[PDB]
Amino acid sequence: AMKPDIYENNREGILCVYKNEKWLVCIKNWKPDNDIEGIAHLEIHHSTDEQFILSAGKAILITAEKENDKFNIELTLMEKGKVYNVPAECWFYSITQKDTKMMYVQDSNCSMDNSDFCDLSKEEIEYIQTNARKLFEK
Amino acid sequence: AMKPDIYENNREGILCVYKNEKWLVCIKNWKPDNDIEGIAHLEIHHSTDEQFILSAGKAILITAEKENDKFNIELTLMEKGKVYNVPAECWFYSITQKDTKMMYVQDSNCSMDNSDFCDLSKEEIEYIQTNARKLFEK
Repeated sequence: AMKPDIYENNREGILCVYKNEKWLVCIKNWKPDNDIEGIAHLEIHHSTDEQFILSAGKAILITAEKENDKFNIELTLMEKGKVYNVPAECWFYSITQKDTKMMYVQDSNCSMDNSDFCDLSKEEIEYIQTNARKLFEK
Repeated sequence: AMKPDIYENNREGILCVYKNEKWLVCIKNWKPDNDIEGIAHLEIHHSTDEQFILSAGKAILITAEKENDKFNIELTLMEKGKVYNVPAECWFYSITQKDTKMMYVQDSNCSMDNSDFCDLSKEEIEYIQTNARKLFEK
């Protein structure tokens, strides 16, 4: 009998583990631009929703809207056992710790042709750091 | 700023939480036909692969091939932090405990038009129960 395919990621950051012509599934470990000290930019997908599932450790999901040239920011502490969805055209990013692991699901057309990054300002980074420090412990 | 959509399942069995025209994401809790005592049939998807992610508790993924009228059975103890894929046309089912929670991803065309169930025989159920009892503790 055939076993299931079994996927893991022991590397920094993201490893895509399953892809077909419709969706993909990635396992994401800690990487510097998700560390509380390294938060510097948000991402946006113009053409796909994305779901996130926390597996190990703690994580916060930043979501934002861009108003003029400034972000209005929300922080959501992720809970193990829940699924989070960031709809297309919503800015987002993660804050994670060295032992954090999460999985995400999105459309398999993962060219950056249909996504973008944007830098956060200095006040925005400090604002996120101040509140995320606290939120990680709540 | 918009929050992410936040999904949970506190009910028995399966709750589909995210769907689009390509994929869906479900959260599955314990239900009797996944209990070690309740294992009675396997499932097969003819047209979709499916990925499984363990969130809480313990779980075993049964995979099988059908040879004549009997199943050749494999058991895989799931690990938190890994992703498991059951390709289309592979028989499978889960064995879970009352506090188990997992998520799964498959094609959003989830009619049973393209899937089937098949009963396990008496020897097959006893065989799975004997080995799964042990495997849950390894």
